[PDB]
Amino acid sequence: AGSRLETVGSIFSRTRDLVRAGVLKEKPLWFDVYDAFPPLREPVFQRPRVRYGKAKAPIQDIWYHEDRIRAKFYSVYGSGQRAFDLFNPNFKSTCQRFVEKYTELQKLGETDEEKLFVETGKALLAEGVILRRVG
Amino acid sequence: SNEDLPISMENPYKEPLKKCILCGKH
Amino acid sequence: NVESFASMLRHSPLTQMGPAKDKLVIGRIFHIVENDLYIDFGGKFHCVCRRPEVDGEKYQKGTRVRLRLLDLELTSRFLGATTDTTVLEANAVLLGIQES
Amino acid sequence: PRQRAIQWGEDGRPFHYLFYTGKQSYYSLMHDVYGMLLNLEKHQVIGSR
Amino acid sequence: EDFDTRILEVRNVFTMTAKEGRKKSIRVLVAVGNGKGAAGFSIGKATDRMDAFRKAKNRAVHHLHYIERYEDHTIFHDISLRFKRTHIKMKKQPKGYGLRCHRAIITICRLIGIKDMYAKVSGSINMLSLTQGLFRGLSRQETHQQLADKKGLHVVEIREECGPLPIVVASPRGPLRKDPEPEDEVPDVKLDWEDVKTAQGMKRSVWSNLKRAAT
Amino acid sequence: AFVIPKKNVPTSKR
Amino acid sequence: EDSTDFNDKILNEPLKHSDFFNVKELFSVRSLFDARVHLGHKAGCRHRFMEPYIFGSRLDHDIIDLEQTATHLQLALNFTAHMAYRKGIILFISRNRQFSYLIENMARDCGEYAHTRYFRGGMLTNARLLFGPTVRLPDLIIFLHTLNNIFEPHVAVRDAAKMNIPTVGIVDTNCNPCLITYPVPGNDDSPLAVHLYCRLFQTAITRAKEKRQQVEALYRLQGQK
Amino acid sequence: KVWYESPSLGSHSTYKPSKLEFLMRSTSKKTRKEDHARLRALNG
Ligand code: FES
Ligand SMILES: [Mg+2]
Repeated sequence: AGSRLETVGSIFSRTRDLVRAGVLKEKPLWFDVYDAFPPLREPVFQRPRVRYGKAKAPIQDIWYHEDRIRAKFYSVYGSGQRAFDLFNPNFKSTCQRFVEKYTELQKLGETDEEKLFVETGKALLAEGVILRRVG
Repeated sequence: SNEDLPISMENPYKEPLKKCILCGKH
Repeated sequence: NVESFASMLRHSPLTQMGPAKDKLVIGRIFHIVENDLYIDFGGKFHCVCRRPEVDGEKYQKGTRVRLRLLDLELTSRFLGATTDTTVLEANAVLLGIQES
Repeated sequence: PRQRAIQWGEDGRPFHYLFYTGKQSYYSLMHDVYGMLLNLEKHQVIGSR
Repeated sequence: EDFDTRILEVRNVFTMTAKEGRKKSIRVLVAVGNGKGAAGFSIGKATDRMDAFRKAKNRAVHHLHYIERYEDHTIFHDISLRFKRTHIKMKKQPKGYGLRCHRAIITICRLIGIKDMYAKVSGSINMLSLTQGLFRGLSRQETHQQLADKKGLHVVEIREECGPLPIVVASPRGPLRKDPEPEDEVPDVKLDWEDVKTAQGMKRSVWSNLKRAAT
Repeated sequence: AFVIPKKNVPTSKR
Repeated sequence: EDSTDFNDKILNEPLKHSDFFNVKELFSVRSLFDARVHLGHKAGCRHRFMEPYIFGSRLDHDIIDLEQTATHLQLALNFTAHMAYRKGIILFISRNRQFSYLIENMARDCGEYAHTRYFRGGMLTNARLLFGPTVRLPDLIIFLHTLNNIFEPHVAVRDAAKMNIPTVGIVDTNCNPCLITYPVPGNDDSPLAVHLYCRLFQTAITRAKEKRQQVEALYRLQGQK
Repeated sequence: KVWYESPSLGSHSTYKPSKLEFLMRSTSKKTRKEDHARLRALNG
C-alpha cells in the first residue's frame, strides 16, 4: 500500500503521512537520511509557467568595468593574431595585457579616456608588443 | 561588499544595427 | 583569504575573451570519426571540423589546432517553440595545426 | 530448457551492475566490445559466417 | 484488510469498431480508504464489470492521498474550489453535525474518516470531476500547525460552548513573532452570496434543512 | 468483503 | 536486546554528524571551476526553475553559481554516502552517449548499478512483472543527465518519484529540478565536469562502503570481549 | 504556429536523412504527418 501521486507533495511528505496512517508498515531505507539531512528545497512537483506582460526573468547580464576597455581595444586593434589558450587558467591575451596597463595608468591619476588609451598603446610598443591597428 | 561582483551597465560589445545601402541618403 | 567564485569568473580566460565571434583559440582533438575531428577548445561544447584536405594525416588524437570561433553554442528558436533548439556543439572554423 | 540463474541474493542486491537495464548479458557484451574498440585507438569470409 | 472499497459510478461505454460495430465495455469509478485519513480513487475499464471492479480497487490503493482531519472528525477550514466545471464548497462543522453532503461525498468521507461536514456541489455534477475535485481540495488544506509555522503566531480557538476561554490549538515550533498581525479594519475577502443570503435569513428553500436519516 | 470472482494467474503459468 | 544496540551504534550514529564521511574535502569551488561546472546553456534555453541557481548571463551564456552548487553538491554527496553506508542500491542513469562507457565503468568500480541505455516503459513502475515479484528496486537513483536525447526530462525522474525513490541529479540550466530530490546545478555537457561528478560520487560511495565495514568489524571485536 | 501544425514534441531532434539510418530504421514505425514535411522541404 502506497502512493504514486508524484504531483501531490513530495516523496518525503507522502511517505511520512502514510507511515503515520499505518499504511506503510516500515519506513524506507532512505527516510531517516532525508530527515536528518534534507534538501534545501523539498522536491514538490511544479508546472513551469510562461511569463506574460511585464514579467521578466531576474537573471542579469554579467559585465565588468574592463569590458569597456576590451570593446574599444577589439574595435581599434582587432583580435590579436595570438591565439587564446583557454586551457591555461592563467593565460593573458594582448587585450588583457592592454587592460592591465590601462588600469595601472588610471590609478596614477590620469582620468581622460581618449588620452589614457593612447598612452597605453605606446607603453606596450616600448615593451615589444605588436599592435597593428585594424584601420 | 565584493569588488569582483558583476556591475550593471549596457552591453559594451554590442554591434551596431544593420543598415541598408541607402540608409542616410536622400 | 579564500578566493570567491566572483573572482574566479572575473579573471577566467573565457570571461576575458569577450564575444567569441572571430576569436582565434587553440583546440585539442580528442575524438575522430572518419574525417570528422572533435575538438575541445576550453568551452562548454566541442566543435566538429572536417579533416583538411592538405596534411590530413597530421590531424590525430591529441593534436593541437588553431580555430576561429563563430559560436560557443549553436542554438536557435523556431516558430511555435517555447524554448531554443540546441545541437550541443560549438561553431568554429579549423585553420590549421599549432606548432612550436 | 536451460533456466536463467537467480539475478540477486538474499539481500536483494543484483549481481550484475547492468541488471536494471533488463538485458544485462546483451549490454555487458556491447560494453566489452565498445571498450575494446577504444583501446585500439589509444594503441593506434568464405568458410565462416 | 484495513481498507474498504466503495463504488461511485458504473457506466456502460459503447465503442464503434471498424469491423465489429458497436461493442460494450464497462467504465467503473471506485474509491478506497481506511477510515483514518488514507483514501484514494481509481478508474477501472474492462469488458466485464467484475474485472473492472478488480482493476479500479487494486489500482486505487497505489494512488492513496492522505487527508488531514481536524480532531479526526472534520476538515481544518472551509474549502471552496472548482475542478473544471464542478464547484464544491465545503464547510468545517462541529461534532454531531454529520455528513450533509452529496451522496458521493458522503461515501468518500466515510472512507477518509470525516464525520461532520457540509458540502454543496454546483455546476456540472460529473462524478469523476467531483471525486478528483474533492480529493484535490481535501489534500490542499492547511492545518493549524502549518498556519502557526507560516505566521509564527499562536493559533487560538474560541468556542462559544467554552465561553471566553482561549484554547491554543497550535503554536509555532520556531521563534514566536513579537509584532501583532495587522488588523485590517475591513478584510478584502470574497464572499459567497449563498452564505450571506443564509446568514441574513433571506435564503428560503423548501429543500434545505430537511429531516434525513443519520449519515 | 465481497466476492468478486477470485483471480488465479498460476493456472496458465509456466 | 542486541539489535537495538546494533542499529543505535551503526545505523543511527552516522546520522548524528553533519559530515560523517567528510565529503566536503572532496571538492572546492575552485576544483569545480576548473572542471567548467559553472558553464550553462544559452539564455534562450534556460528553464525558469533553474533561475535561482544561475549567477548570471555572460554574453547570453548562463553562468551557474558555484557557491550554490557547492552547497547543493555537499548535500547530494552527503546523502549518497549515507545511502551507500546503509547498503542501499544506487542506480546511475544517463542517456548522454558520449559518457555511457564512462558511467557504466564507474558503477562497476564502486559496486553499484548503471542504466545508460534506452529506458523501456515500466522498468520501475512495472518492475515486478519485468523482473519478478521479489525484485528489489533501487534505494537511490543518481542522474548525471536528467534529459533524454530529445531534450525532454528522463522518464525515470517522474517514475522514481512515483515509486518514492530519492533522486540525486546534475541539473544544467535547461533542466527541470522540481522533482529531483537533491539537485546539483552544474554543467552536464563538458567532459571535465562529467568526469569530476563521476569521481566525486565514486569516491563518496567507495568511502561510505569502507566506513561501514570498519564500524561493523570494530563492533564485533568489542562485542566478543 | 500556423494552421499548418508545428508543435512537434521531438522538435529539437536532429533530422538525420542518411542511407544508413534507413537500414536501422524501424519499418514498423509509421511515418508522421510532419515526417513527410521534413522530406518535402529537403527536396525543395
Ligand atoms: S536601414 Fe534603411 S534607412 Fe536606415
Ligand atoms: Mg547541458
